[PDB]
Amino acid sequence: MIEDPMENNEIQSVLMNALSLQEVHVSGDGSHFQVIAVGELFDGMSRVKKQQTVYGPLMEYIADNRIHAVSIKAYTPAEWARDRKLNGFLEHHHHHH
Repeated sequence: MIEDPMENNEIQSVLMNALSLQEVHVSGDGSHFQVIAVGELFDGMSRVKKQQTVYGPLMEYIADNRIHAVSIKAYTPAEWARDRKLNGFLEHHHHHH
């Protein structure tokens, strides 16, 4: 009484092992997928200090995952929509010096 294929469990296990929070979001398109960790713990941390301490653990796995583009960012639940509604996840690469 259970059947439904859907990977992304790898990045989920690595995301959780790296640093949980509450929820997970393995979004993407086809090649590059963004893994946003929902929760609150990292609700104030620096994007750098975050992605950093977040990459520290999932540094190797990704290093190899390089083959693709598995992004990661520990944010809130509303931070997502807002993020996706922003110009960073819905209009990244804007204005360059």
